[PDB]
Amino acid sequence: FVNEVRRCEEMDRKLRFVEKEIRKANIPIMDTGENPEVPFPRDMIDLEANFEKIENELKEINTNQEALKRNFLELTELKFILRKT
Amino acid sequence: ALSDADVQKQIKHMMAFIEQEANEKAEEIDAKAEEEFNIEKGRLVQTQRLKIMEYY
Amino acid sequence: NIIAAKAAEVRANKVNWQSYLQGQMISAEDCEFIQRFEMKRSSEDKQEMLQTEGSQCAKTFINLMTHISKEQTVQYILTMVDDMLQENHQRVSIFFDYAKRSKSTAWPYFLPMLNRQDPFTVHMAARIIAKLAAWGKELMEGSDLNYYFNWIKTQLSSQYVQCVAGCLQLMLRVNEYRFAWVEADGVNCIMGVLSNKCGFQLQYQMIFSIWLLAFSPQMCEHLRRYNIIPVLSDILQESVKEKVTRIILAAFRNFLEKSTERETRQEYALAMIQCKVLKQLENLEQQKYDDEDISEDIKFLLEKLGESVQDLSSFDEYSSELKSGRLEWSPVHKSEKFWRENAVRLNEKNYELLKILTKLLEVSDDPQVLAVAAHDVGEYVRHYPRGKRVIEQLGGKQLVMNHMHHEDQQVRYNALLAVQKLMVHN
Amino acid sequence: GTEHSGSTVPSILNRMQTNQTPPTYNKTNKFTHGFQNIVDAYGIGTYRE
Repeated sequence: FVNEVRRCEEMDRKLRFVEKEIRKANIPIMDTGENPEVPFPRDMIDLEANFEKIENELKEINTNQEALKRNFLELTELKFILRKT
Repeated sequence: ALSDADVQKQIKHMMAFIEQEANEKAEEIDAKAEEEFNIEKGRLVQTQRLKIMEYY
Repeated sequence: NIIAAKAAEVRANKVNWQSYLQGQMISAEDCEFIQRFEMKRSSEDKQEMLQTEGSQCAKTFINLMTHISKEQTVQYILTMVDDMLQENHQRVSIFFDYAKRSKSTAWPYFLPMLNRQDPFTVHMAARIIAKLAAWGKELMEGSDLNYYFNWIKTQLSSQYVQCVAGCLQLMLRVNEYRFAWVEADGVNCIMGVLSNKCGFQLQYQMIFSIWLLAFSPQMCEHLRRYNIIPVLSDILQESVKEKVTRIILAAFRNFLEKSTERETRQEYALAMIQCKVLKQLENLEQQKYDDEDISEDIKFLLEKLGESVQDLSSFDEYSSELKSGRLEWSPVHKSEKFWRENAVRLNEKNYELLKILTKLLEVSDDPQVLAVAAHDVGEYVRHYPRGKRVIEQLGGKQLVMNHMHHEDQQVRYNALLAVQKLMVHN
Repeated sequence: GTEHSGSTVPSILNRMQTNQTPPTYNKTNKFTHGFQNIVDAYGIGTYRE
């Protein structure tokens, strides 16, 4: 049964990734309540895989906007070089 | 009884489990045996139909 | 459990057949066979049933079953006969009790019968109807059984229904009559009962009958028109009961190994498009089982599904549909190998494919085809910075900028991804 | 649980005796937990003590 635990650890790693991301973003946590809400399907594994895909494209958006700002860092330089004669 | 009745219930459910499981297994073996049957019969028809066609 | 409970209930009841061996009330002669062969475990008895020559065996017992007919009287006589007809491990086997002089013993006696489908009467009738597959006697008329209510009224109402369907699945073995039943609308009824919610045992029986019907290549090809493969993958996703997964896997295996015509096997691509069964297999492989069938079939299906997706990954039909403008979400679009090696094929004469996709993006308003085309263009421009200059010269960047602000935020997000792949070095 | 996921599971339970020492336990509340903690700070003793 160790495979289930390994998949859970992967799930934990992805959840930590998003956690540290939202802590860098500094978005206040809601925590409405609902402690007794535990369900018992087997299908939520697919749903959490989908949310890990959401986290993957989030990692893409970060690794992409960092490139965008780097591009701007030379765009502004080109503008300044243009301002002169 | 309660404890002995539970033991009897457990025995009955275990018998039901073996019954269903290996009954389905037995029919699965027989269905494989039908596929088996038809494949070998087809090969046989090919082999004999050959000689039939030349002779005729 | 109702039928087994009834059988156990009336097994112990010993009828007074000796009070009228050949005596009062119940007839007066047909207890000469009953007195013989009372020891069912006796080799001598099971081999000397042939001494009867059928004269009493299932000749007078036939129409004695109608002689007695009371909810108490004929319920006891009914079981005391049909429990012997049911055990039948090697006693009759290949129709030893023959009764050649009259055909009614073989088949036509149940027309008045098939009544009161609850006090075991339809159950005995179905059991004697269940004397074809492992018994040597060819049914005189398939429609004399396929079109009678013995199953029709039991479809909806449950252990009696389960036992009826058990007799049915025991009988559906040899194609000579399964074809006769498939020509009827029985396929539609099987599909409807499948869609109907019920106990998991009944659902297993239904998929089991489907697996039995899967034997026939040409009739599977004829019944391609129904959406059985996705309804079955859907119930597979909805239920995990081990034996059910095994039988569904065996049915898919049967389809793949029969495969009458590759041209008619358009369902090869459906098996992933309609629902990625490979995603379910990705988990089911991790669970190991002692049954060699499960492991061998899952390995064989993984390999064959790999071949299927690899063959599906192509450029010819891809460019055909991209030209026609019908852009469904095929998994070939995301196939990395297409853009690693086959990327230059999109560069047709004068970049015909890219320009016509720009035109179709300008024309069509459908969010999903717009998304598909935009993603394809983005993944193409991801690797060819020269074609990036070509696209910039064409001016499609302005089209993507216009489609960025759009009612479908999904199209907006994909447009942002495409414009970003253009922002690579730009 | 069985009616949550119904598959004819009686969930049978049997009682048996042995020599293994059962573990100690004492229900507490919001105004005895501190004292239970202080007393268990020096270990917990034998069964039915």
